[PDB]
Amino acid sequence: QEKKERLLREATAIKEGKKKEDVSKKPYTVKYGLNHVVGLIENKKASLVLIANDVDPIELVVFLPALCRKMGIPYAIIKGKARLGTLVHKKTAAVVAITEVRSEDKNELAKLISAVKEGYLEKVEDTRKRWGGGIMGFKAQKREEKRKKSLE
Amino acid sequence: AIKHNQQIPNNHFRKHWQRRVRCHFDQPGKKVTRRLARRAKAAALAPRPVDKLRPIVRCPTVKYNRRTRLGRGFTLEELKAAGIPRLLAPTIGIAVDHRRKNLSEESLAANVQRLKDYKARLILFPRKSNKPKKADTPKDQQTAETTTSLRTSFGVEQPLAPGFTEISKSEIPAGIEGGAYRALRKARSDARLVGVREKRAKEKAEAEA
Amino acid sequence: APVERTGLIRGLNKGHKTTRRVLKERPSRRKGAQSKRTQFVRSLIREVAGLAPYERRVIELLRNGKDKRARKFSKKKLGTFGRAKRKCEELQRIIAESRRA
Amino acid sequence: GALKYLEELSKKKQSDVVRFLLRVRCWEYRQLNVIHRASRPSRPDKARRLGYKAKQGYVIYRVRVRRGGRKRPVPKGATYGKPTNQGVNQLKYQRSLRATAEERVGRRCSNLRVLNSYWVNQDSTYKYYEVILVDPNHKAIRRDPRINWICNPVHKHRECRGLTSTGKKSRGLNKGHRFNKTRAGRRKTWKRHNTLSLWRYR
RNA sequence: GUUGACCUCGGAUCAGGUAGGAGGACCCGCUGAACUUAAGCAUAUCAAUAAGCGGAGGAAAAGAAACCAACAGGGAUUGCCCUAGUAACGGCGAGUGAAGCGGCAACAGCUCAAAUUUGAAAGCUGGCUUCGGCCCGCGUUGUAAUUUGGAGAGGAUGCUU
RNA sequence: AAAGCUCCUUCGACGAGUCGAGUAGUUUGGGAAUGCUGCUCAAAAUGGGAGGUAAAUUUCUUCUAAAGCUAAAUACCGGCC
Ligand SMILES: [Mg+2]
Ligand SMILES: [Mg+2]
Ligand SMILES: [Mg+2]
Ligand SMILES: [Mg+2]
Ligand SMILES: [Mg+2]
Ligand SMILES: [Mg+2]
Ligand SMILES: [Mg+2]
Ligand SMILES: [Mg+2]
Ligand SMILES: [Mg+2]
Ligand SMILES: [Mg+2]
Ligand SMILES: [Mg+2]
Ligand SMILES: [Mg+2]
Ligand SMILES: [Mg+2]
Ligand SMILES: [Mg+2]
Ligand SMILES: [Mg+2]
Ligand SMILES: [Mg+2]
Ligand SMILES: [Mg+2]
Ligand SMILES: [Mg+2]
Ligand SMILES: [Mg+2]
Ligand SMILES: [Mg+2]
Ligand SMILES: [Mg+2]
Ligand SMILES: [Mg+2]
Ligand SMILES: [Mg+2]
Ligand SMILES: [Mg+2]
Ligand SMILES: [Mg+2]
Ligand SMILES: [Mg+2]
Ligand SMILES: [Mg+2]
Ligand SMILES: [Mg+2]
Ligand SMILES: [Mg+2]
Ligand SMILES: [Mg+2]
Ligand SMILES: [Mg+2]
Ligand SMILES: [Mg+2]
Ligand SMILES: [Mg+2]
Repeated sequence: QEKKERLLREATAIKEGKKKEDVSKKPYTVKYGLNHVVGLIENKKASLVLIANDVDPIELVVFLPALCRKMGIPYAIIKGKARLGTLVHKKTAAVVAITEVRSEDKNELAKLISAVKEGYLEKVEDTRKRWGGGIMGFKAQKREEKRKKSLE
Repeated sequence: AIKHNQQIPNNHFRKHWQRRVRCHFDQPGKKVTRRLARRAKAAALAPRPVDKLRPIVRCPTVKYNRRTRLGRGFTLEELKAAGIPRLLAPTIGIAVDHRRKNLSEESLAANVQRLKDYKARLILFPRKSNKPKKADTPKDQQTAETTTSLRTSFGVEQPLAPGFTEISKSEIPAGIEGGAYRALRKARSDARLVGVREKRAKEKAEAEA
Repeated sequence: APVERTGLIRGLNKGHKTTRRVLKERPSRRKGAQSKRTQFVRSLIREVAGLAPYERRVIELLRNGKDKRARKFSKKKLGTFGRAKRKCEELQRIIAESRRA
Repeated sequence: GALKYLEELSKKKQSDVVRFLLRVRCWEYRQLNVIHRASRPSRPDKARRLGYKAKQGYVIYRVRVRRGGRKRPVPKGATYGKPTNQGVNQLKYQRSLRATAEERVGRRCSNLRVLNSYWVNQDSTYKYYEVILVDPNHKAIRRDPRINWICNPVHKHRECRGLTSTGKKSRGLNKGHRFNKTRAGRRKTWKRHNTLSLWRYR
């Protein structure tokens, strides 16, 4: 509906003879789509990246943290592929990037980037390098606990 | 079972050859059908020639090296030199071959001249009669004796070089110093011994250190 | 014109005399050329994925080991000596970068 | 685009990450049915490369097929003829396991046209493929000149006639001297070579 | 906390569709003999045939080079003539056996993956509609436009369509 | 708006259990292995395939696989005339 209204007012503008992009202004919006986001961080236009933690084929996003680290762009693995989807008016998004914000919340963007950095990346700097656990089942864990307790 | 002085028979009829015999009682009927198809397609291409313009091409091997014939199509370089756009060439009766190259100025120039003659003889009708453009024939030179067979009107003028030529005496070229037979022997020997001589020369050069 | 033919068959530079022109490279001939993004993508993917078991074996035979053994093992794994030597060069580059990082 | 990264990653089938993903997905596919609909391609880059599109009318089916050669199905191994024909065990099927997978998926989904297929996993006893199929009766397919060629009757059961990629590989359809016997069709070429041509004016 | 999303997986005589069988001379594959010839016979031959199985059309198939070549270079596919009973294969026995070039018939070229539209998913199915559009759904795990190596993308530049 | 041409520094993405190798079977005129298939190993980036004798080394030539569509000339008297 917003796009239809914008197109209608642009139509009135160029029917009046005033050129397009005079009635409308430059849009600031969050960036989505996997290929689009990947290109944005490759060209360093992305200021912050949020990668869904539950991408069915992790391959599609398994390289994204490494790509963001290589390109020096702050990233965060966030919970909710469906959450990103409903943020972006789709079913799923699987990746989201913010590049530019308006001046009224450039300070909010800076605060969010700093908070994400110092509260996610610095803590996961070491845990991201280790292998995923080979955690056993409940009964196996109890058996090992009993074995260790009997030994000691 | 041979019985006399016979050439040893090798007739390959030990399979069931009768199952795959191809007679040709339909040769005249097929010719009639071919003529009818040719007439129909010529009528469909009403003012245009029935074929596409082809370039001159030299046959590959050392046999047939001496003869030229018609090729598949003109190269991009030939079209560019003749000034005919690549997308415009196939729509005006010119065959285009994108995978052939012009390794020699002689073939390039011959095909360029061929294309230029064709363009000079081309009559281009406007897309709409009531508004001709600057690239079309302006309705006055649009009437002339045309050709409908580019394979004959633009054939290979001489596939082979002229086998006979007269020159005045004292213009006879001097022979190869050692003779043609010796020259051929020397060239053969050099080709045979190029590698052995090379390895011997490098060995003698490196023997000092 | 690369080289002018001798105008006679049966020779070192045999062939009919034609003025051979040099021509611009066709785009097909570029197939093996390297590109910026391809290099970037391949390096990032190598960092993400790591090494294969046979590559690790070759690296172990290469550093503190035997080059003839590495060559023989690489040829056995890949099937071709050219591929084996290219792989050995790549793993030598990997070893040098890791050791001088 | 991320599909270039996916293509590069798929080459590293011996790496730890790809090996782990392959092992887990092999277990899952083995637990599933021999043939089953797959909601989305597990190899998006491979599917898009082979022609898959993310629109209505495109279907992915996952199929596993038994592995190994083709034992001759004769009773008690007794072939009745000359010793050169006594082989039973080390004989090989002339088509591919990929072709068998495509044929079985086509039989399962007769109403669709097998567009292509690709390897997704391997096992000691099974090979796993994903088959891209197209609906020739869907309007989204019938209206698209990029794909609606498959709606024509000449493309019924391409996988059965050997017209898919694996069929074109098995049939020897390549240019050059190495494919003299199979360039234009092996049986057709043999018939041409063994036909005796007799004209009127011999 | 429940509902609510989305991810898989299901039900329904749900709405709309589709497949089977026939025919099978010719066509595309699979599978596959033995009689016979070798004056016996086992490799071989018959034959990459008959029988068996699957799948199409008016033609099918093939097809726009990861080709041929080695030349002064040819230039998608198919078919005829020739190459040629040749190169080669073969208890080198019986026997088998192509291809390039060359002449001709007919000629037709193309589109996807791999790029960010990112100043606007611009794309599509279904339903309603006076015809202006509306709604749901698909789709960002990518539907349109652009590009396919013969290039192209980015810039200049003046003509042209 | 869209489209072609003339010049240009630069850039120039190009298909993976795929190629290739080994082995086995079959097939081919294809002979230290012509194609196909099974199993095992398993690529690269002027890389790769081919260049009809196996191998190492050095050159050269030629194309650009592992995705797809496409009249005609060709077969066929099975079907209807
Ligand atoms: Mg008989
Ligand atoms: Mg769907
Ligand atoms: Mg019996
Ligand atoms: Mg026998
Ligand atoms: Mg006679
Ligand atoms: Mg119903
Ligand atoms: Mg039904
Ligand atoms: Mg049927
Ligand atoms: Mg006998
Ligand atoms: Mg007898
Ligand atoms: Mg007997
Ligand atoms: Mg045979
Ligand atoms: Mg039969
Ligand atoms: Mg016809
Ligand atoms: Mg067809
Ligand atoms: Mg091409
Ligand atoms: Mg050439
Ligand atoms: Mg040809
Ligand atoms: Mg043999
Ligand atoms: Mg034979
Ligand atoms: Mg010819
Ligand atoms: Mg509609
Ligand atoms: Mg390609
Ligand atoms: Mg292979
Ligand atoms: Mg090979
Ligand atoms: Mg093999
Ligand atoms: Mg073998
Ligand atoms: Mg067989
Ligand atoms: Mg063999
Ligand atoms: Mg050689
Ligand atoms: Mg292909
Ligand atoms: Mg192709
Ligand atoms: Mg086809």
